[PDB]
Amino acid sequence: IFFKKDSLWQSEHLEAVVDQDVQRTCILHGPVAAQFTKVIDEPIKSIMDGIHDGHIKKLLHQYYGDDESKIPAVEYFGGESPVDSAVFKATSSTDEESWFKALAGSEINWRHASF
Amino acid sequence: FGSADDTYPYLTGEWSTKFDYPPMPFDGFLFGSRVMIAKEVKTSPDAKKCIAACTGVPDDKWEQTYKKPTGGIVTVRSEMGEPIHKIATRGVMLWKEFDETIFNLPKNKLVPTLEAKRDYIISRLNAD
Ligand SMILES: Cc1cc2nc3c(=O)[nH]c(=O)nc-3n(C[C@H](O)[C@H](O)[C@H](O)COP(=O)(O)O)c2cc1C
Repeated sequence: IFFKKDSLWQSEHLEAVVDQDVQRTCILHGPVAAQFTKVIDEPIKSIMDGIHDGHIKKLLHQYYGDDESKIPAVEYFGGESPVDSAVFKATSSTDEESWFKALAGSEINWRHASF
Repeated sequence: FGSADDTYPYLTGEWSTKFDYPPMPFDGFLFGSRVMIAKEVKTSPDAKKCIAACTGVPDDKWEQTYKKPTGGIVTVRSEMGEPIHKIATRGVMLWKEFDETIFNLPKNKLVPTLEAKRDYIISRLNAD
């Protein structure tokens, strides 16, 4: 208990380790992801973007013929759970889910989101 | 995972093909280790430097963490006995040795083994 207690925080504060010797310290890491971890102090925005951006190219090439015009588009992206002029009168019996889809509209826009 | 590149086949669903299985596509990916070096994690300077210089190892040979240092990473057990993947520093390897020698023993053999190693134990603490 004296040895292993509270022993994660030195990775981030070697100024308080015996003589700032990292070699004394618990650092956590995976053996397989270790090979991909190389570029020091690289901004996180870059690492994440690097992945998404790279996926986007491979995907464009394979299934879009490198033509970005072929990518369908939509007002705003997201909000999907894994599952011309009219009048809706409402009663006790009207299904709530159905009702909102109507007022929502099919086109993805401000009115879609508003409902 | 660490890059868009090695991660891609799991998105295509093409990964499952190596094993004579229908394409088996995934919906997203998480990156735990890959980010530990980022400019904005609190990981200390000398620690980021330590992390990088670890040569990885293919899924081909991760099992070896249980025995030797493998790509500069060993497993070591917490106070509760569950496995932990740690960078194989001197302190960690002492922790591993004690894991195998001292903590290993029955609660009956504990205090005698400690006394018979007090000098050694006390020395290795001070060093590593
Ligand atoms: C230094 C470090 C600290 C972690 N802390 C937690 C935690 O508090 N809770 C949790 O559910 N997983 C935790 N994990 C597991 C990761 O979130 C993730 O499941 C795993 O790191 C992914 O493996 P990879 O680093 O090889 O990509 C941690 C992993 C590392 C390397």
